[PDB]
Amino acid sequence: VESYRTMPIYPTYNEVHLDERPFLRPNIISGKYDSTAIYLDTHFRLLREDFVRPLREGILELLQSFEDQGLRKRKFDDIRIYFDTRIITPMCSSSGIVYKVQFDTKPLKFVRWQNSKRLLYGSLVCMSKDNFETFLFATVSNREQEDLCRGIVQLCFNEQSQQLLAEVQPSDSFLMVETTAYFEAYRHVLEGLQEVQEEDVPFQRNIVECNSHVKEPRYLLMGGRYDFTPLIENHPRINVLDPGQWPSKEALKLDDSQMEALQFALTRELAIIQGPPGTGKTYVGLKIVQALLTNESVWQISLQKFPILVVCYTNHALDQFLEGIYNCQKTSIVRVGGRSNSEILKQFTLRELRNKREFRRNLPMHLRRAYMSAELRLQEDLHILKDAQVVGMTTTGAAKYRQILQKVEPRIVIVEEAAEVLEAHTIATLSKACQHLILIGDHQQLRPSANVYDLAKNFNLEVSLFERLVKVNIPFVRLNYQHRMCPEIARLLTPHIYQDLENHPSVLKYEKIKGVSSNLFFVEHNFPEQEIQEGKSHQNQHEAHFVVELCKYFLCQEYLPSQITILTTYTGQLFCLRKLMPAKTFAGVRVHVVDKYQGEENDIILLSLVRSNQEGKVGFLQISNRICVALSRAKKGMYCIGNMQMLAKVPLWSKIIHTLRENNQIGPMLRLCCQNHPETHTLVSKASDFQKVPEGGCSLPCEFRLGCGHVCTRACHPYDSSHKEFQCMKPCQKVICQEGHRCPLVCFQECQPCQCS
Ligand SMILES: [Zn+2]
Ligand SMILES: [Zn+2]
Ligand SMILES: [Zn+2]
Ligand SMILES: [Zn+2]
Ligand SMILES: [Zn+2]
Repeated sequence: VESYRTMPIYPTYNEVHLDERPFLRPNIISGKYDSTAIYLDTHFRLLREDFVRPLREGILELLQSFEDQGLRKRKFDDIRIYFDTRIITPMCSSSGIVYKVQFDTKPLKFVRWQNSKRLLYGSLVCMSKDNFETFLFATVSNREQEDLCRGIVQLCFNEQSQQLLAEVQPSDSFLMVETTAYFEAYRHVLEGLQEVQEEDVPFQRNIVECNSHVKEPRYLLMGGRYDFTPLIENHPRINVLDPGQWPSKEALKLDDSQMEALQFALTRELAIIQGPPGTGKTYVGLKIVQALLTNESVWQISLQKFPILVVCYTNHALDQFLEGIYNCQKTSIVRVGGRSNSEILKQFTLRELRNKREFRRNLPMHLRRAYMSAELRLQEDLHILKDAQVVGMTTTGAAKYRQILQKVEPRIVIVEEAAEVLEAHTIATLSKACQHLILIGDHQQLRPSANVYDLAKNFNLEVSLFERLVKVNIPFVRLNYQHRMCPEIARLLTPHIYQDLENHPSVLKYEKIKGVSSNLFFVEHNFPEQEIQEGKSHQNQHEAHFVVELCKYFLCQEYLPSQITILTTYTGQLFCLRKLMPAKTFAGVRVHVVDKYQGEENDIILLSLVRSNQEGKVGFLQISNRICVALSRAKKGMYCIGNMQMLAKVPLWSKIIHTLRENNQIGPMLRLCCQNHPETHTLVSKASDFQKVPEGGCSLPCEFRLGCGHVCTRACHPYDSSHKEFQCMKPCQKVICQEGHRCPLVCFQECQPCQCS
């Protein structure tokens, strides 16, 4: 039996040309694993197949389609083709031997390289000149925008293919195939996962054995008392194992559930923090890291410093988390990865720490002498991290630098948004020295996506580590109290999704949105959807027009564009909205899809469900998680549209619709209100129904007496009630000369000399 380590990461000749089914095991999410060995085997096999199966199926489709003449024009969903690609010259690089390779640019004139995801740094690319009898596995090494326009890329061949490089003539033409999937998120994790020894995976007795017993961290057995003064002030030392000695929640500026979560995460080596959207998890993260850093003496046992390691999945979450801790800690924060957009954290990037004359001065003499005489770029990182307290990387970064983290041996590991990281990713970051792992996230929301649906559904690949530990009944704490949504919105989540979720008293203060009788309304309609030729998405013209017109109407209510955002569930509808989106009138209005809008919040969200057809083809709106995400994004304004009749077949949607029908907030038409004339209510159901309120007021004329003596030619409008920025279009008529001639200009224009003067 071949160990998972000996299994080649790349696909083999056999895997593609003959139809072998590799042995795979679905995850046992309802029971324990027989061994950690088979545990790692299963995870590696699943992730490997996840990455390669699209590639092998695409190669099969291509070889079966070679006999067809329409190859250049055919779009392959999972692979990309570059024609007449020849290998031109070698070059010497700091990372080894690279080869310039040029492809044809005639079919790729439409490609705008500055935004394209094609052939990015680190992508798999496969060569062949004999209809894929032989493969040259390759990785994109260095790309330039001007160079991509001319069709050349730098490629770093692997160890096997470099042997086949010895005989390639430059005249040879190779067929370029790139996987759509982002290699490095798989490549680094796979390499680390093979490198992972069965013994060095920590918490074997909990992760694999599935025991509900989680002890305190090992470093509490030697004794340690905590001082909570910096958290209170922004005090006698306190034994954290005793609940009765803790400080007050008001001093720490936390509620009861947040205090319980803090104490649990601080006292339990593997504590899991659940939190509904809007409750507040980042604040608790800052509090726990502050408490841990204040009390270094408790956990640091040796003279050598072991920093806190903080790993996330997205850069922006990491940047906001490090900005948060910067409120309480103003030094010794180090961040790796150059894709940070946060200027405050720019000064702490690894490159900048490598800079500064003082660092070049205080470097060891032996290190400096070697410099004059990849080794000098190492041993630089180690000294910096030994002087820090917190480190931030993405999971891909943690896998990439796993050797350095093996060296440093961080004892504190914090993974934000644990529900959005693959379990295989979390295996790569855990090391042997991990004595404390904390997970914050929400399994009720979305979970990481698999490239293939079969592994996603029948193999449970999407089950995050967070979700698996929740399902195997490892104890966890549930954050309570919501701070974001108003009570009317909150009633949609309770009790149909969350059994117990109370409203923080701050939410009862939310004011009514102006110009509409209801702060939450669902528009029901039966207009069928329109399919798109390309892709599997769907779009609705009626919903798009209605939503964009309501968007325009709300701008007339003095609501700034930044407080308004349009959410849609499908990409085709998003492309439809931007068509109805001239930047002149709604600049600053963000249009995103629900999946890409996880974690963002806004004042008003207009949601378009799109799906409406007689056959009952719901799509993926039938899943509970995505619904829990889509319907809880705004603070004060919910305005939705979608077919209630079909959606009633999903039990969750039918409960939601029943709750809506209870409060009369659902109907075929939306009731509107004129601010200047509260007595009139206008019913809107279609795009043409917005002609009655062109400025957002009422169809009656403005009738306001301007300071120039004329009357406002606009109709009723609530914006600029003083008419200070209004310009009179009526004639001026003002006498401007002694002869009695009247000014021919417009009234708002300044009078010019008589054209007599
Ligand atoms: Zn009016
Ligand atoms: Zn007016
Ligand atoms: Zn005039
Ligand atoms: Zn006038
Ligand atoms: Zn005159």
